[PDB]
Parts: sequence; C-alpha cells; structure tokens
Amino acid sequence: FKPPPRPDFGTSGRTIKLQANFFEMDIPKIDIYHYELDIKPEKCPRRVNREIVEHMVQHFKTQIFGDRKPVFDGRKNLYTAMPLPIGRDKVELEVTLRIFKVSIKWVSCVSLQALHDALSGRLVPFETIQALDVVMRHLPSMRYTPVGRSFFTASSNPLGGGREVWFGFHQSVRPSLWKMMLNIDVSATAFYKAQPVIEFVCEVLDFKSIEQKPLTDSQRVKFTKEIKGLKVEITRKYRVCNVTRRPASHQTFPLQQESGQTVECTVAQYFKDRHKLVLRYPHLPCLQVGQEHTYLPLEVCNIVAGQRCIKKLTDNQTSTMIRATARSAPDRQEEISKLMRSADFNTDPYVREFGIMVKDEMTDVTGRVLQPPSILYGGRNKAIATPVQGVWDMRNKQFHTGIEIKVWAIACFAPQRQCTEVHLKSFTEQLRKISRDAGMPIQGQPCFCKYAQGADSVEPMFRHLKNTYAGLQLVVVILPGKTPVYAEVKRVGDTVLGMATQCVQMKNVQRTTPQTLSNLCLKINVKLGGVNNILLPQGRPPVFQQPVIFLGADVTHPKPSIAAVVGSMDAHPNRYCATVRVQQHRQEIIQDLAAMVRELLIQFYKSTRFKPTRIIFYRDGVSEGQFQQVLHHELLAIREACIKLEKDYQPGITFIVVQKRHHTRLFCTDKNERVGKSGNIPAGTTVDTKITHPTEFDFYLCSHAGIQGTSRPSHYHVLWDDNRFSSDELQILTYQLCHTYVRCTRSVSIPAPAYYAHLVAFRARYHLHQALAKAVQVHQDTLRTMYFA
RNA sequence: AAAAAAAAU
Repeated sequence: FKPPPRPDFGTSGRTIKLQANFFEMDIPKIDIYHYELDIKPEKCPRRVNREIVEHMVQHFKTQIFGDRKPVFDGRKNLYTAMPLPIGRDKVELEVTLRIFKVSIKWVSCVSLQALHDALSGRLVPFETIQALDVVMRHLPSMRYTPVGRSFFTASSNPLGGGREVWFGFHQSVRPSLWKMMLNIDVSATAFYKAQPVIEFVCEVLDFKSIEQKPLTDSQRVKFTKEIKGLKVEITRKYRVCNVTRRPASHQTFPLQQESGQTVECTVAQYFKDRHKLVLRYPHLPCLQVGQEHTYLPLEVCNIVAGQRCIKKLTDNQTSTMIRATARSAPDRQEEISKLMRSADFNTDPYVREFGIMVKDEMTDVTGRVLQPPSILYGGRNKAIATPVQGVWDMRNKQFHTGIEIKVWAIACFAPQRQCTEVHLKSFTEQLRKISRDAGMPIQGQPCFCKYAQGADSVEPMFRHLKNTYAGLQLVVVILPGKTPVYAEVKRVGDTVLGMATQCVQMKNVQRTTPQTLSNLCLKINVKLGGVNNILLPQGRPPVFQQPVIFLGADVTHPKPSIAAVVGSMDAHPNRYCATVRVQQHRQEIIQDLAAMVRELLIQFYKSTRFKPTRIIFYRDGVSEGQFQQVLHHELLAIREACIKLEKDYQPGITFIVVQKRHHTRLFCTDKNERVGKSGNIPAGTTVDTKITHPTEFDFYLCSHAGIQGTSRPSHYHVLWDDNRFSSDELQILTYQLCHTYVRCTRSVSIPAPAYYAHLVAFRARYHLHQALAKAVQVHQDTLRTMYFA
C-alpha cells in the first residue's frame, strides 16, 4: 500500500564528485491561491484555453486581476500569488477572441510552508508540487510547443518521409531532501514537416516530383498509414481518418439540392461548382476527414505544423535521429547550462510574481563508485575476470559449463550466388576455432548444410532435420538483411518443434571477426543450456544465504500489449525461465501476473528442489504516477501466487521499479574521472543523497559504461520490501545482477532479469484472442532454457 | 538478425 522509508544511506564504493541537472529552487513560505475555471465550450485544446485566459486577464484587469499575474495549467486550474477579490462566490465572465463563457473559482489555498515541512520527514502534497510546476511552465507554454513535460520549437533537419527534428528541452519540478529541484535537460523529438500534402505524398512514396496516374493498391496503403490520424488544413483544420480508394474525379458524396432530393456528387465537381476550382490532380485520392461524408483533395491540404511523430521510425530515420542528437557528457552539460542562461528563470515575470528563485549552478552531489563483482569462468584454469570500466573479455578464459556440441545443421537463406560454399567452409572453420577457445567445443563438421529461400520453407526443413538427425542440438540460420523469415524461424524453433536456433546475417558470414564469433558463441552456449559464467560465489550479498528467486517484469506496447515475466532458476543466478501473455492494448498493469508468478515458482522448485524464501521483483516501464496502481494489483498478485501454491507459504517480497526513461543526468566534476571519448561517469557510480526522494527508498545506479552520447543512470524505487534491505546491499545486488547478462561480457544498464523480460516480449512480437495467447505460447523443451537470448 | 551503449463535403 505504502512504500517503505529509506532504511539508511549506504557507504560502499569510493566517493566521486558529481553534478546533476537539478537546479535548486528557493521557494517562499507564502500561500498560493488555487482557482478553478469552467469555460464553455469545454473541449477546446489547451492552447486556445491559454489564449482565452490570457485575454481574460488583461480585459478584466480593472475589476478582477489588477497587477496580479495568474498562471494557468491550460485546462481548469489557475493560480495567483495573491487572492482575487472574488472569493468566494460565482463569477461568470465572457471572453472574446470566438466567444467563450468563462467562470472562475477559488478551490483552496496551497500552503508552501506545508511543502517545506514535507521536505523533512512529515511523511508530500502532490498538489503543491503541481502548483509550482504550473508556475514554472506557464511562460514556456505560451512561447513553445509543449509536448508532455517538454517544450519544442522549429529550428532544415530532415529525417525523410515528411518527418523532421525539433530541438527543445524537458522541464519538471521535483522534490528532494530539504529542497525543491528544477530538473532541466536538453531534448529532441520527431515532428512532421509543415508542408502541402502533395509533397508529403512524394516524400512518403519516394517521388522526386508528383508528376501521372492513380496510385496502386500498394502506394495508397503506405500513404494511408502515414497520414492517418494527422491534422490537415485547407488552403480550417481537420483530422484525417482515412484515404479514399477512389480518385477525386470519381469519389462521391450525397449532396442535397434545393428540391430536397439528395444526389451523389463527385469531389471534383463540387470543388468546381462551389469553389471555382478545377482539380489539378483529379487522379489522386481524397482525405476523409471528420467522421462518416467529408472528403478533401490532397492539393488543397497542408500538414498542420507542430505535430509530433508518434508512429514507429524507420531504421534509417532513427539512426539519423540518434546521430543528430547524440553528444558527449561534457557537451550535453554545456548545453543545459546555455539553456539555463536563455531560460533566465530569475527574470521570468511569473516565477518573480510567485517569489521563486532558481539557482544557476547544477547541484553538487557526491556519488559512490561501487566495486564490480568478480566473474568466475570454467574450463581448464577456472579463470576469474575482473570487470574494468564496466567491461571484461574472454581471452584465456572458457565457459563455466560449456556445451560440447556434436550435432548441428546449417540453413542458408542467403543466395548461393552471394553466400558461396567457400564462405560457409571459412565461416564454419573460424567459428569452431573460436568455440574451441571459448570452452564450448564444436566437434565435427555440420551434419547438414543446405540452401533455401523464403520464410515458407522453414518448417518442412525443420521437421525434416528433427526426425533425421538424432540428438540435433542447434540450427544456424543465415539471413540477408531484414526479412520475415527470421520471424518464421523463431516461431517454428521456439513454439512448435522446440529446437534451438541461432540466426546470423549474411555479411557476418562473408567477413568474420573473432569478436563477433565470440559474441555469437555466448548466445549459443546459453541456448543449449550451458553456463557462460557466474558471479564469484563468495563475492555475493547476504541475500544468497537462503534460496531466492529474481523476477524481471516488463510490458511492451505497439494491437495487444505484451506482458513478460522471467525468473531465475538457479542460485548463481544464471538461467532464467520465461512467461509471456498477450493482454489489453496499452494496459500497463500485468493482468495475469499471479498465474505467471505461479508457473515460475513451480519451475524454480523443480530445478532446485527449494522454495524461495525471498522474491526480488524488478519491474520495468512504470512511471511515478502509476506507482500505487501497479503496486496494488501486482504485489497482491505475487502474494496471491504464493498462497495459491501452498497455504502457509509466505516468502519476503521486494518490489523494485526500474526506470531508464527519465531526465536526470550525472556529470563528472573532476575531468580525471571522465571515461572514454564520451566522457561519462564510470560504470557503477551510485547516487542516493541529494536528488533522490526526501523520505522513500530510491537511488540512481549507472551500472554501464558510456560508449556514446550521455549515459542514462537507471533509477530504482523500492515500492515494497519485506526483506529489510539496507541501502548498500540492495545497491550492490542490482549492480551485480547487471553483470549476469549473457549476451555480452559487459555490465548492462539494467539488471539481467529486467533486460530478459524485454527480450521475451520482443520475441513474442515476432511470434505474432484465444489465438493470440496460443501463437505466443512456447514449446515444452524450449521452456527449459533461455531461447530469447 | 554477434553485441552493448545512445534519441524519440
């Protein structure tokens, strides 16, 4: 129900000086006056609401607002630094821009002293924090295009396909111990370019020029996908709901004449009669707007400016976006500073009105660089790897338990013309040598090596292979770029036949490298039930003194959402079992969690003959505004699973939410602490003192090495803890769990269970309502291992 | 899909 208080502060690791993009706010102890607004019509966009309020304030300055400067949340909430001479009866006003009836009303008083008190125990008024947020973002909301908690403006920076890059910034008011903090970060997102729809068609369908004939059923579907749901404007604004199958010259709608009789009239004829316009491109289809019979010719419409792209970016579009937005930690820090200078909060008329001051310097924070765990390998010398800067390798090292592979097949879906027999021979030869060094000895040539084309030849090939070659362990599949055969390989391999398969690009077969092959063996060994490595047993937190299961949960959204929950099946912890469910479209709560947890607990017991005394639950993809809902349903669900298992089974539950999607950045104060070209904080720096929750149990942990851009320190918030973790042990625990990810010899940004859950859900996507839950269900033998690696 | 990191009428 209620998150536990922070148990302690923790002292492990060497200290490091840091700066965070949190700027201290000096806030008065005055009272804020909260006014509610009823404005009619009530379905207007927040910007129109803001202009109405804006003109309402000036227009009624003499009798109502005077010199006061009210702030407005865009909807119903207006705040003033001093009370309006209206409290507390009904005041109805009329506002003209085009006429609106605005009534205004004092709801309560926001005590800022009651905010100061919460910042030091007194265990936090969400409404007071919200009031300040409204104050800080009133001015930028008028000047920029607000997107969620961010602001953007047009800069000229194309992504292609009518998409554009707008630069801007995130801004939010956050609580911490003793102080309100202003979180400020640079940002950039995809927007649709403001242009005639005709040109939008060209960029979408790859036309240098529109100049022609009606679109094929192929072109129209692609175009319909892009423009659907977008706003257009007449050269009045409309919402595009569909693209007509027919051209404007033939697309009809019922038109009532003066006789009263309704006749079908073409869009072209109407625009000719009514608007004196002979359609220049009558062969093109129309935009259907409003709801079901308004049709608009493409040539009279423009894509409305200020529309953010929500739909999935192409691989090239995102890359360009990654590129134009990626930059080192020192670079990012300087631009946050510049934004602070340009924002100039201490001269903003509205924060001045509310007597607020914002410190110009980033908050100084002492971080702690946790010691990485030793990594134990096997083979001849049972070598121990020491992670350096979040990275180690397997030179002179062999798998903890390597799988001696004797039977395997190759299925090349790359053309023999490009992936010739000498490539395969060379590829096989190099692969076996590396596997030999890795302690996963591939013995003997492949028992089978063939060519095939199309996703439709996978199963008959796979049935063949299973029946004929006894003890068949692995099928290495070779693919040419992006193609739907990969999805079919996984479906047949994971769900119906239950065979371990390892896909690999054609180019990685033609030109092989020792590092690529080594990484390939990492996935192969674990998919055959092997153990690449384990955490050094004696170098583990006290939680491993009793049987314990680690859970990773995550739900991915697109039609249906996909919930995935993984669970550790040994005490290392190394091997994980996967549970997955299709569920309601865009529902964050894992509906069938109890059943999923039950399955995992059963599997844990069948593998270790132990029942875990502790359940450590890492939950990814949850925002702070949802913390009480997921905790309510999911903690109860986990608890329901244990009770349903056995009446008196009551293991301690630790519920932790992991967040990568936030805007707190940590920068090295000392240049000597900067790592690599990107100049990021080292792997393992932990923060839980100055920018964290005033009362609750939360911390930042950057467990990964920053390769490019600015690192995102993962945030962890303990929603529940029966197990009474200290700060140090938990922080050390999650950090060590980040070293158990099998796909690479690197510490990753989130603990392996959380990461695995993401992979499981992503794999479920390739697996494609009774049917949806069955096309996602996995084969019996496959479930015994980590197929999703 | 070798892999991690990195922006989202």
